[PDB]
Amino acid sequence: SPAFSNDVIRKRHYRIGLNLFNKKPEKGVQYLIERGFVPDTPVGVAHFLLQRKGLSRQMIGEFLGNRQKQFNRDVLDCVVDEMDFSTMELDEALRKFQAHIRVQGKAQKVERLIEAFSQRYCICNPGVVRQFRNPDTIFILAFAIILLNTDMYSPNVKPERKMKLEDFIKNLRGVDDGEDIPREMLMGIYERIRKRELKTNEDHVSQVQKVEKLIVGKLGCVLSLPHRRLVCYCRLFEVPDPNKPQKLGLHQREIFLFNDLLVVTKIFQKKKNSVTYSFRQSFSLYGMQVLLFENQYYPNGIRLTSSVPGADIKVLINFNAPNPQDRKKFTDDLRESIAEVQEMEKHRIESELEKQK
Amino acid sequence: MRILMVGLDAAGKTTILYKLKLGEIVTTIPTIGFNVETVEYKNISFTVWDVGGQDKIRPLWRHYFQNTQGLIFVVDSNDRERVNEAREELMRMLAEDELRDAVLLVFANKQDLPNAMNAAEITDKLGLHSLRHRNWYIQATCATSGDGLYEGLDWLSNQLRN
Ligand SMILES: Nc1nc2c(ncn2[C@@H]2O[C@H](COP(=O)(O)OP(=O)(O)O)[C@@H](OP(=O)(O)O)[C@H]2O)c(=O)[nH]1
Repeated sequence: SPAFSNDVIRKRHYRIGLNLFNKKPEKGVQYLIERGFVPDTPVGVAHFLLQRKGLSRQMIGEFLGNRQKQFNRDVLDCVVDEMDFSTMELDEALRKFQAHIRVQGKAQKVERLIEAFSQRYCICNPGVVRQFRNPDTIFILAFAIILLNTDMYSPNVKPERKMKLEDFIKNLRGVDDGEDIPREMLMGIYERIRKRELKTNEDHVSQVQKVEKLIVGKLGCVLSLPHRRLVCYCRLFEVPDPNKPQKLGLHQREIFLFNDLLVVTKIFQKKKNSVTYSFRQSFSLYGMQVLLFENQYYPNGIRLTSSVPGADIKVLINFNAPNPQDRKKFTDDLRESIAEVQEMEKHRIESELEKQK
Repeated sequence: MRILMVGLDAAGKTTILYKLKLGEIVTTIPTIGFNVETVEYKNISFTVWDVGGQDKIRPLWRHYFQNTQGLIFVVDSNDRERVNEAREELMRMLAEDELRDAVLLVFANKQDLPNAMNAAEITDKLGLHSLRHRNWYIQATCATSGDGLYEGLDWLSNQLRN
């Protein structure tokens, strides 16, 4: 299916599938299967979500928690079956499970994951389930652990009555078909959560959030959308007039290229340990073109222009790169990003032209 | 002010929470679990808990229940098939002694849909008229457009002014 090992177009199509997933998981999966990037079995899709980087972990949870789709339910069961919960206490097992997917949001979504998790934990630990007068006690306790994690670590709670190990114990009184879960078990669970929060593994979006917080102005209109990935950061000097010359270090911008957007910033502090960005402007990639230019004043020049249907050609911005190498690098990355964005819109217009029938 | 937001799945609770919070700074990734956000209105801060934990995990929340000052009950006004189930869930909550003093705001949501039942019709279907020792208000809303939300908050802020 691909060209020489790995092909520009095929890699673009694979990235398009991932972009679609992060916006709509059911649509992204269908696309990947149809384009032969993912096999059609629930086990294959389960492996794919678990391994393959580039997927938003919040969106993995959205897909896996679908409760109504028979395919998703089977994907979840395969996902959970790949996990090794034997000989782990409930919090340890949940830490492992919740690291691969973001178990956060809508109560029905969290319930579906977690019910699938609880079934698996009980299968892997049948000697634990025998201690209980009711099997649903593992499911209930799993949510008590989740609720505790929220209570202890959500800033919206504030040390009002952030649960003590005693409040946690008493809250769970009578849960086991009228009887209590062992005090020492609950204490252990409590102390484990207190010592370390349930976190979810670093996503492709983790990096976008890291960037977004360093930016100070208009954060740059909530750039940390599930689909959004940061392609590269590069310093470039802004050229207001390519026809006139300027001082070397003049108009030092800091560019951030995301798969669908170009953000430009002047710096703020630099400081010692950390740098902060000002935010100058944001450019959507759709309909934009990149062109290199060299004149008597600028050697490694770049001009971004947007060609809209009818108003045709607008010079968005002009830049001078410090070296030909940086110019080439940035231009190649930006060009690829544009094409990726072009086919994405080309697709959604076709997908909509079919919906209308 | 502690607010518990309940109602059936698909009623629009999460949509409401994020629509209400939208105007306040999200500088950090929210902690693992269910939805909780603090909303400031007319200089009053409401911590709104967006819950739905089946009936299996219903005994929990009871820790909070003691200190809950207000209840927001969200109903999908277009879902006639589940209106009786919504009534059941509301009455099951209202029966709790821990919530005896809580004020009740009902959001008759999804008013944008052509077949949506009116606030007066929902009032009848939920049996709100039969409640006595309770401060309650029903507000027709469209969570997607934001219509009716701040009117609901006006009543709720006036009830709680703390
Ligand atoms: N038209 C309309 N839809 C609304 C309104 N409020 C919520 N919804 C829809 O209701 C669905 C579930 O609502 P949500 O806020 O997720 O709910 P919850 O109670 O399940 O937590 C969503 O549908 P989808 O998942 O299909 O997007 C959302 O778009 C409203 O006022 N009007």
